[PDB]
Amino acid sequence: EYDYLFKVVLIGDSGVGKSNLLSRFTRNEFNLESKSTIGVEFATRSIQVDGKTIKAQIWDTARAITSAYYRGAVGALLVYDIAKHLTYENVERWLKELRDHADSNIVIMLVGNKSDLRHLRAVPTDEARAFAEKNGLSFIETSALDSTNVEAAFQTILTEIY
Amino acid sequence: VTVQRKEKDFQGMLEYHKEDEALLIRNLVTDLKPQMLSGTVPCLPAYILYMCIRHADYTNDDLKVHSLLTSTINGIKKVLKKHNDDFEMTSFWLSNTCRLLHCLKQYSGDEGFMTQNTAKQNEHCLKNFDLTEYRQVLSDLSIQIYQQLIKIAEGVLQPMIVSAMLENESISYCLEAIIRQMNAFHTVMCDQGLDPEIILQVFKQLFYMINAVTLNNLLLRKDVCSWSTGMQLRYNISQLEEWLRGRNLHQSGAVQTMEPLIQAAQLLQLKKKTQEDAEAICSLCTSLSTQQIVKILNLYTPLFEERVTVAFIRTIQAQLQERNDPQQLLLDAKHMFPVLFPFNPSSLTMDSIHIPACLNLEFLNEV
Ligand SMILES: Nc1nc2c(ncn2[C@@H]2O[C@H](COP(=O)(O)OP(=O)(O)O)[C@@H](O)[C@H]2O)c(=O)[nH]1
Ligand SMILES: [Mg+2]
Repeated sequence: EYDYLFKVVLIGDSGVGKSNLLSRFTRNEFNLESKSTIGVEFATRSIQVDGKTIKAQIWDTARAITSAYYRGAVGALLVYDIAKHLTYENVERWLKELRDHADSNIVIMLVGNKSDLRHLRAVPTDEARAFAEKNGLSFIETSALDSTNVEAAFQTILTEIY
Repeated sequence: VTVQRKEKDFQGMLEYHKEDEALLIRNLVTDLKPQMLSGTVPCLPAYILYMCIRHADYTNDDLKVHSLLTSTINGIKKVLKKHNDDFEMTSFWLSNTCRLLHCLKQYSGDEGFMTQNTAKQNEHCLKNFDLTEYRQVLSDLSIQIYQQLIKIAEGVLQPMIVSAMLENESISYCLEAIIRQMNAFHTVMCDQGLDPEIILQVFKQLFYMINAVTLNNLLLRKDVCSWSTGMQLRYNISQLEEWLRGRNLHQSGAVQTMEPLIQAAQLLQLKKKTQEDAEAICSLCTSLSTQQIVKILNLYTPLFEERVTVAFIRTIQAQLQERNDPQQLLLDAKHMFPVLFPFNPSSLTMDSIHIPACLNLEFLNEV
């Protein structure tokens, strides 16, 4: 039913909105009531790229497992919460975990989520943009809650994989 | 010197002379292949049948009513028995039987069923006969046809489940093969105008089966329990859950019946060593019995990776001791939820319905 299938993975501190980013992209739903991710969770969606039908297979998460999680992944969304500076400091660690287990050729996108929380902002866009440029990461600010840029995020990262 | 007849326009009744009742049943029930109604509205046979019943009621022929219904019911049963493997036919007749029952309620004359009728529909109600008891019979028959439907469907899926849910690695039958089959089921039930509430409950039932069969298989196989199969398993379930959303069946309750199998898939992935890991498992696995949780842990086989200790398993058994879990290890894969058949009055009007020529009922006279 599709022509290419791309494994794409979600990573970042708990509570930054990976699961809602997944549920907003794949089924256009969002919950204020945080439901725990347990083990690895999945969701897919067929997206159009060129004249090609790509099945975005998005992985989500709460040691051997850690390698099965990154192995094969051709894309990743590295997510933090623009309202919680700690989740952004941790991005360096998640970057190291990624580069240890994934293919060098993986396309990586830094994602500052919860951009609707403008009045609570803890991580200025410019700093995060700089960090991404420095480490060769694509960058974007999303809100799973009001949906701003969620479509563009996955669309963008899937388009850079080809 | 002769009782003449009053002239009037078609009133939506069908008349046959008592001699042709056998033929009616043959051309309208026994020999009626579903595909012969390719391009008409659904459940035409139901409507036709009620038009014949109206006319029996109109002429106060209480013998012709009893004979017509009794002969139809026996006809349907005879068809469903000869075609006890045929999912199309079973679904066809479950649809017509229900719609017939809908017509007997909507046009019963009892105010309670007629709150949604148009002025022109209220005209077409039964005048003389209260057929409550025949409705009760038709209602029973529909339970039976429903049960034959689930049988046929489960009978087709059962051999596919284990290979499709566990064995095949996507991240002999593949999960796609199960989806193509359920698609076909959904498409038959739709094209034949089976009540959506019934389509829902049918898929709720099929999914409870997939749950029970897969989980039982996990609980009897040591080789197949590991985190890797937990992952494939979870992905496969999430693929089934997305199928449901795609056909608008996500409110059937199907998802909820898979909760045990989902928790078994999560259990397979969870850490299982520290006191912390044991508190989590008991918090999570609310839909698995103590024995089942314990069973999956004893069967847990790693791929660099350790096995589940005896002290760990005894630590779990102690926490779950407070709750009284069932003595049966396995789920009843053949458990059957009792179905609720709704009442769904239509807006079709008896006087606008005409039999297509392909049905061979020229001997029916439009009154
Ligand atoms: N305000 C706001 N809250 C969000 C957004 N995305 C997720 N959340 C909230 O953050 C909490 C954790 O979300 P979740 O997706 O479960 O985080 P995860 O652990 O990374 O998957 C939940 O209460 C959500 O309501 C967003 O864009 N804006
Ligand atoms: Mg989550």
